[PDB]
Amino acid sequence: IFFKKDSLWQSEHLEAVVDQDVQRTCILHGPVAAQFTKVIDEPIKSIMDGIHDGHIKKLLHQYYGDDESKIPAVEYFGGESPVDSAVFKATSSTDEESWFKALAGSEINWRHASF
Amino acid sequence: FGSADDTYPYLTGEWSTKFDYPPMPFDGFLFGSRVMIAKEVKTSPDAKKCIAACTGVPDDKWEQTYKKPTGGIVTVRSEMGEPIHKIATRGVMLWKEFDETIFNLPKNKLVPTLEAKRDYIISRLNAD
Ligand SMILES: Cc1cc2nc3c(=O)[nH]c(=O)nc-3n(C[C@H](O)[C@H](O)[C@H](O)COP(=O)(O)O)c2cc1C
Repeated sequence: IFFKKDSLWQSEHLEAVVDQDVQRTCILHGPVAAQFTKVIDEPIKSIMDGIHDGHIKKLLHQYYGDDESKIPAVEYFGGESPVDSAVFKATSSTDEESWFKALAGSEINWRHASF
Repeated sequence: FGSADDTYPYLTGEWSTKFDYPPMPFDGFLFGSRVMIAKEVKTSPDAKKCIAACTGVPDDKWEQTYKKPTGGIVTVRSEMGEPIHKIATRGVMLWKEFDETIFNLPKNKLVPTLEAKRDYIISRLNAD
């Protein structure tokens, strides 16, 4: 208990380790992801973007013929759970889910989101 | 995972093909280790430097963490006995040795083994 207690925080504060010797310290890491971890102090925005951006190219090439015009588009992206002029009168019996889809509209826009 | 590149086949669903299985596509990916070096994690300077210089190892040979240092990473057990993947520093390897020698023993053999190693134990603490 004296040895292993509270022993994660030195990775981030070697100024308080015996003589700032990292070699004394618990650092956590995976053996397989270790090979991909190389570029020091690289901004996180870059690492994440690097992945998404790279996926986007491979995907464009394979299934879009490198033509970005072929990518369908939509007002705003997201909000999907894994599952011309009219009048809706409402009663006790009207299904709530159905009702909102109507007022929502099919086109993805401000009115879609508003409902 | 660490890059868009090695991660891609799991998105295509093409990964499952190596094993004579229908394409088996995934919906997203998480990156735990890959980010530990980022400019904005609190990981200390000398620690980021330590992390990088670890040569990885293919899924081909991760099992070896249980025995030797493998790509500069060993497993070591917490106070509760569950496995932990740690960078194989001197302190960690002492922790591993004690894991195998001292903590290993029955609660009956504990205090005698400690006394018979007090000098050694006390020395290795001070060093590593
Ligand atoms: C230094 C470090 C600290 C972690 N802390 C937690 C935690 O508090 N809770 C949790 O559910 N997983 C935790 N994990 C597991 C990761 O979130 C993730 O499941 C795993 O790191 C992914 O493996 P990879 O680093 O090889 O990509 C941690 C992993 C590392 C390397």
